[PDB]
Amino acid sequence: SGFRKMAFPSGKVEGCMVQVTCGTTTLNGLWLDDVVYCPRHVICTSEDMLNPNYEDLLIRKSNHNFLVQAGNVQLRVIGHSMQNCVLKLKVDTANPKTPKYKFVRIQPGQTFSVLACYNGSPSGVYQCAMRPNFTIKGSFLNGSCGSVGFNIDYDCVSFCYMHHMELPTGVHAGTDLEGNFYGPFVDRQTAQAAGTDTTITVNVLAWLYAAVINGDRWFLNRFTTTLNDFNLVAMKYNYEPLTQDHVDILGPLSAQTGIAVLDMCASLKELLQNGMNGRTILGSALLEDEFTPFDVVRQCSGVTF
Amino acid sequence: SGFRKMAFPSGKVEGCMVQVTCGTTTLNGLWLDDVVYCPRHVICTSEDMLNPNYEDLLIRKSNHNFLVQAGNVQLRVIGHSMQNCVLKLKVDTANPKTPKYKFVRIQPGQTFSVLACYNGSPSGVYQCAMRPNFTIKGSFLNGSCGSVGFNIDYDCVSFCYMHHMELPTGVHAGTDLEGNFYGPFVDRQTAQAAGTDTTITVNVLAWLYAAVINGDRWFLNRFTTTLNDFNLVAMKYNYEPLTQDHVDILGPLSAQTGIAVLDMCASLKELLQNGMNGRTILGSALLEDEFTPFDVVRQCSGVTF
Ligand SMILES: *[C@@H](CC(=O)OCC)[C@H](C[C@@H]1CCNC1=O)NC(=O)[C@@H](CC(=O)[C@@H](NC(=O)c1cc(C)on1)C(C)C)Cc1ccc(F)cc1
Ligand SMILES: *[C@@H](CC(=O)OCC)[C@H](C[C@@H]1CCNC1=O)NC(=O)[C@@H](CC(=O)[C@@H](NC(=O)c1cc(C)on1)C(C)C)Cc1ccc(F)cc1
Repeated sequence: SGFRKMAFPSGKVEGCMVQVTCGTTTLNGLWLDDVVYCPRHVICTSEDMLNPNYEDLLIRKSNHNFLVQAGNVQLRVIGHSMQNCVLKLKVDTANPKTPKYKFVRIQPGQTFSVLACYNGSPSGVYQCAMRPNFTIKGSFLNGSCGSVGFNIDYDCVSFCYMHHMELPTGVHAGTDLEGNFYGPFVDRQTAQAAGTDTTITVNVLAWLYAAVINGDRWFLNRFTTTLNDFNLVAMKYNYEPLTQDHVDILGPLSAQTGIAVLDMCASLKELLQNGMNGRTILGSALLEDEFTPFDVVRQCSGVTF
Repeated sequence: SGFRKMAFPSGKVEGCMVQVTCGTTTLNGLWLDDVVYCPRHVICTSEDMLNPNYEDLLIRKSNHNFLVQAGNVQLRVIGHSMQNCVLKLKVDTANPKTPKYKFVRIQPGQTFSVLACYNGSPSGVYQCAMRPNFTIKGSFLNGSCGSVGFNIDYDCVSFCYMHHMELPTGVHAGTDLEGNFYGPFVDRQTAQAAGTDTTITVNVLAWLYAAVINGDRWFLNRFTTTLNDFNLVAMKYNYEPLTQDHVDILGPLSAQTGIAVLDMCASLKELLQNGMNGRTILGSALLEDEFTPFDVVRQCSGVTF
């Protein structure tokens, strides 16, 4: 029993992290087969942060202007292309540690693991969720760009995030591995507003099911409610609306417990309206929303990789 | 910016995880060089399970009764012995992925990363604290025994925990890698009482300092107090006493923020007396106590390994 914010094993991704340096700019890169992926910002010459001419700057920089270091092994760059906001460096050696991988674009509410890296070396791993406003609440410092986020689908490392920027609110923004930002952000020091953050309702319910599986049922009542009666309440507290698609995704946890989705919504409606009575749920005094229904099932089953 | 429950990179440990099988009983082992370490209770049956004479059970076992498998290759046990609650199986093959390692016994309040495994394969990684009552609040299912906990101290994987049992409260107990349990627990199904748990005061203060480093200052007050006055309040709220050694340990965070330790103690004193005002600190509505001062500096300064 027990339920923790659990990250994926980071070994497979650790073997892909390298240090990319261009001029004075140094950051992290992802080395898969003979291609190294990093944020294109590495070629900016400081002044370019505002209005970078990436077209003239890629033309400007030679292959020799890029240093790639896999630990203490220098990788020879033989090509440099740009895909949206990601710079792609072709190197003369294929990474033997390359795992079975895919590039995936995740949706808001889905979780992933982040391997925070600096100078091509790992510092730690933690779980994140793509917020409804396409930011992430991570832990990134200067030098952290190029760090990636990922899931492990069975035996395939699904890369879904590369880190680029930090907003003034202390949250973070980045791209998929094709260079396309999540949300309406651009890798430049310009004006950019993140929408209102909302609570990921489908995830809160999954977490309440996890609580029930692990023997926390004090929030359970005998009431029930309709899908639209619950959303009337949720929308007032910046909770994203619940749909039948979310109810279906919760079926597996509904089954394991015998508690219908709409009976748990009624219990959640109560917690949304009148707080938590100074009690806790799986060690928290707030409604946790960064656990997907899948995360709960795999945690309460022991799914290995 | 940002502060997350951050685990160490698990790569070095993933490469040491193997599957140990004695009869029908299968669990996880740690393969360092030419020896596999695992819980001795793999030799038991459920008949012996109760108050087993382990010395009599090992005697009855041979090397051939132990099947060890690293991924898809099988290792040959060429010797078996027992040190406290840990079973050492000398194997004919030495692990090439063995990191520079050390077996360490951690103090209460210290943290470590847990690599939850099943059938010799990792499932996830998360942070744990050795509670003052020598339990840990983990996430473990059947077949998780043998999973280990660790810190990375610069260039050395310091193994500090091997998982054994779940108590009726939902908490967990285990040993160091020398086979010696943390706390008064035994690897048997016999009466075992965990003491009344307490909050790790020094860690709460470190987490409040992390909040200040990350901009959350709403809880700071202009007051300071004595170490006895603070401890008078603390004892009432089930907080372990604060010692001068903990004050010194917090020096670097006080030194970095400009807030004296006893100044922060008065801020915590008022949070305990009057509550958190329905607010959150670093995304929690509770006072978090599973971040050591080092953990705070680790994540706030970008340590790598
Ligand atoms: C990553 C930069 C890096 O690793 O390169 C080292 C040479 C860095 C991440 C942030 C640093 C502080 N905490 C972070 O998460 N990104 C940057 O430095 C970019 C600039 C910023 O992100 C600033 N924030 C904004 O510009 C901003 C403002 C708004 C409204 O939205 N975004 C932070 C410094 C505060 C520039 C950069 C440099 C190199 C890259 F590879 C990508 C992006
Ligand atoms: C691990 C056993 C395993 O890996 O499978 C081998 C076939 C398992 C993990 C615990 C159960 C689930 N969560 C856990 O942490 N441990 C056990 O099965 C041990 C039995 C128990 O822990 C029981 N609890 C007690 O006996 C107990 C009683 C008191 C007063 O305090 N604790 C729970 C299952 C109810 C037995 C075991 C088996 C094999 C080992 F290598 C070590 C320990």
